[PDB]
Amino acid sequence: SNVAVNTVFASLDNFRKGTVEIISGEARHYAFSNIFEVAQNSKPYEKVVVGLNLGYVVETLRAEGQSPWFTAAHDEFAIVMDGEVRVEFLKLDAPSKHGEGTHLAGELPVGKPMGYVLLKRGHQCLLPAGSAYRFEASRPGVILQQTIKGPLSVEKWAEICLK
Amino acid sequence: SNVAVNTVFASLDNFRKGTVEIISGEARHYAFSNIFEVAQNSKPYEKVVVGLNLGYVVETLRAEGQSPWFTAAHDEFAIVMDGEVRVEFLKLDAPSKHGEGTHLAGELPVGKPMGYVLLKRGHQCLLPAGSAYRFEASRPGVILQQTIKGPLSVEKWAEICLK
Amino acid sequence: DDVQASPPHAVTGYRSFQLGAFELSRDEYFARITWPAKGETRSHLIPADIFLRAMMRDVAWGFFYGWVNFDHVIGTRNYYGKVDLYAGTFNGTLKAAGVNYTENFETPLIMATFKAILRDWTNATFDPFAAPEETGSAFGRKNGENLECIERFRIATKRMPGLQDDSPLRNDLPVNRQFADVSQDEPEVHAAEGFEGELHAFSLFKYLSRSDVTWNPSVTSVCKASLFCPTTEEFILPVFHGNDRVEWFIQMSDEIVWDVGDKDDGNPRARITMRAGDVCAMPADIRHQGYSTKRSMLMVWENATPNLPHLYESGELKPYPIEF
Amino acid sequence: DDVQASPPHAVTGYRSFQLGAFELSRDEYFARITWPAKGETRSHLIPADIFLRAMMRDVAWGFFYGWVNFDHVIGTRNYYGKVDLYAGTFNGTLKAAGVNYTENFETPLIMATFKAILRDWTNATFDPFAAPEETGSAFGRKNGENLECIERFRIATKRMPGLQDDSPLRNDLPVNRQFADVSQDEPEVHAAEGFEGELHAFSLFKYLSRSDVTWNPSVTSVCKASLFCPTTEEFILPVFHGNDRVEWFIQMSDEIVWDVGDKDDGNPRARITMRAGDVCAMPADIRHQGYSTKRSMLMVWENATPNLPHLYESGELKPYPIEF
Ligand SMILES: N#Cc1ccc(O)cc1
Ligand SMILES: N#Cc1ccc(O)cc1
Repeated sequence: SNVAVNTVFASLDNFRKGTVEIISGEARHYAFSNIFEVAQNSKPYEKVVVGLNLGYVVETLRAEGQSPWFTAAHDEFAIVMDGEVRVEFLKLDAPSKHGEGTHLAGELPVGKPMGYVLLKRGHQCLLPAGSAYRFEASRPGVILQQTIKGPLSVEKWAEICLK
Repeated sequence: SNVAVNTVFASLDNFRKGTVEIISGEARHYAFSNIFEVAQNSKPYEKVVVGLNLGYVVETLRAEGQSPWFTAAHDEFAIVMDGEVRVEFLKLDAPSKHGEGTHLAGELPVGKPMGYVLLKRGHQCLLPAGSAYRFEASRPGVILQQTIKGPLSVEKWAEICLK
Repeated sequence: DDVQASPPHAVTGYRSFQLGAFELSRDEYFARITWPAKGETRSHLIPADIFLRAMMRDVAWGFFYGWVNFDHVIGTRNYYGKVDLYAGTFNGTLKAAGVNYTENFETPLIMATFKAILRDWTNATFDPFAAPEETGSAFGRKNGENLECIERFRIATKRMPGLQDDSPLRNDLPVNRQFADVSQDEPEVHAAEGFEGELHAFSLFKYLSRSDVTWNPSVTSVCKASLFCPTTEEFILPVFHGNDRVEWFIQMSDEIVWDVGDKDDGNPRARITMRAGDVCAMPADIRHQGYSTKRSMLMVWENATPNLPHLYESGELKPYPIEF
Repeated sequence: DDVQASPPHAVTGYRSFQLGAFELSRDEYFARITWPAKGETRSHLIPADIFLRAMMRDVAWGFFYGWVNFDHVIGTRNYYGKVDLYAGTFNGTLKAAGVNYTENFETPLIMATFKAILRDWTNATFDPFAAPEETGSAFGRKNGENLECIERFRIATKRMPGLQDDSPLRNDLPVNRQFADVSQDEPEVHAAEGFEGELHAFSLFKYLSRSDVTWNPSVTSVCKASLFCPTTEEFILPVFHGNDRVEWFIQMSDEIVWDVGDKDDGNPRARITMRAGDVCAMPADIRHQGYSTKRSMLMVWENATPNLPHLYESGELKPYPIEF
């Protein structure tokens, strides 16, 4: 009778955190959070570390309004998990050549405009090394960023993970 | 390529015993044997016990020639696993009323002939309580008999089972 | 009895069921069983095909003897009037972990619930009694019923099949594809005038060759409490049986391999390969499961004497039948 | 390396294989593995579909990391140049009884043998990379090949799919039936003049919706050693995995259930249900297996740093990633 297919995606307005059922040991060990709960309880564009592996990070961003210009010396990536983000790209005249992690590019980065991308849920874009990039969000959304722990990365495990 | 169907049955001339691989324990407790190997190494119509359960038994008989007349106070059953066996029945005038297990009915049993049955491989017949019966085999055959432990029942477990 | 069922699920199309503190549900792929242990709800997924085949046996055998294990977690234990349903209780590790649970039921209530589950969970496409090559998928959403397959019925054997007023023969059934080469010749019965229908004989091999289910011991001769219960085996015995008494297998065709484990642990003990004509005792203190690549003919020999289990439980009888 | 294979078997149509002291053969229902232990040849059966899905993963993953278990007896441990094949070695009960066996192999030899086994034992009717609802049977006699399913050629991702010199998008593939409701819209890229093709963005959900295999982490973005390796999961993870580094799972759609236990004990540690948006670290000292009733989008986040085993063995990295 029911032949509908429903691929369940979550959002800031509607999410249901999973569960860690302990038989033996500690829920702590699983660093268990949910990117929607996380974005729901964070400031716009606060880069909240939700995954950390040997200095590599997965950050959750609450996309609301307009972010600061960001830049890094290596490639980064962004996945829009909810909402709709516009991403502006500048090709810096003087790119960061060394170092790791996303850095503040400044109020008025110096470089040619490359254009922009319009990301809806489920969409991914490259954040090319040596570019500055800026996030635009009319409505609250969620951005997953793949990058490296840096000056802007916020850790608050005890706040976000099961215990 | 191959679509043939070959249901493997064994016989006196052709049989392959299986195997007991031990991880922990003793092969002994399984009383593991093969009826065709038992019939191959046994006197004609020697009622060899290959299964015992608190007084109930399963006997293997090597069918060769004519058996003595047998009888019992309760039902019995025979299955022919190899060869051809003809079973003669005799409705005794004075059936055994008490006791268990197949007993000898004598040389000249007293009663009305009931007819005979011809059992090939895979055939089973009732050996009705209070009758006498005997087996005739031109070719060497094998009979499984379901009955109760009695005076004719032979035990030789150390000889027939894996140690 | 009065089964506790939900309405059909809006998406899966299946009903869920409550049996004491046990909840039993299914989705497109898995049956799910939850229970209470260590202060929380515990859960366990079993692929719907595996689950249904095992449930089918437990219901056809009226809970059988002793332990019937669906898998290494879920099982039942027959008390011959009462039945335990458990999760983890006969798994050494889960029990050590204290996440196991056992509940006791009156047979009619659990039997009614299991029959409802079977009927609700079996689609028209799936025969829980057959081999995997003989039927379709148990997966997907609710889709019809298969009453003809889960509600088989044949007369109980009183003395022997083919007799007057007894269990029938199977001349009305097709020969199974994997026994297509088995002789269909009956035995010759030459009765002496005045004695017609006093002699009885049939082809057991013909009989089994037409068996329309797998792994289902069925009585073909009754000698007091001694019962001959042959059956045709294909693939894997849908449960791990844990004995409450001694039984014996006589392999009549082809081969079957048995994993033998501890009854209470589930721990491996031996691997027995039975070829044509082999005879094996399965002790009261083990459990086991068989594998049969080709549909094979197996004689299962039972002792149906009542109260046997107490004798084994108490230690009055050794777990193995014969010392030599 | 040179594979040891027999002539097709007269009845089944399949070849048996030799790998050091192991013998691998299959029949109509089971893969069968033999090995020496305490003077006797030991055996073990695994249903052919279960076996093929497992070996298919082991081959596609290049033996992965840590312990890839086909089942509770048979498995491999990748030693990154050498691979152990073992039977019962990591099974408390078999190990304590000393019936286990392990043998080490140069990766290319065992890999060649394994590819040859898939080729021979996979009939035209069975795709080891798909969920059961999506494919036919692995059962029966040899019957054609399915090279297209077992030899999936993949361009490696250098940076991101869709880039010119990189792994392709999937616009030439049909949407999987369990993702039929997923948007197929691509993001809009607006290049400023003189910057055509300098900006890159694709739809990951669309890309996943068109995945033709299950339980197969595949790289979709590279940030140095950090790899995003999303995959679409249906039914059951074809192996249970014993970890040797911390893993990170971000559940993107639907839900998956993970049984989590002791790498050596098998003792239950946790049962984790991951819903859309969940983030979980799987520690380096557990083993686990997943269950996904509906095809779901899972992001596996890998770390391709070469000296990881050293870091974990040294104590530089704890079994679990974060103290808090
Ligand atoms: N014990 C036992 C058993 C149950 C069913 C069957 O087909 C074979 C053996
Ligand atoms: N461990 C592990 C694993 C492997 C494949 C996959 O799709 C998910 C998890």
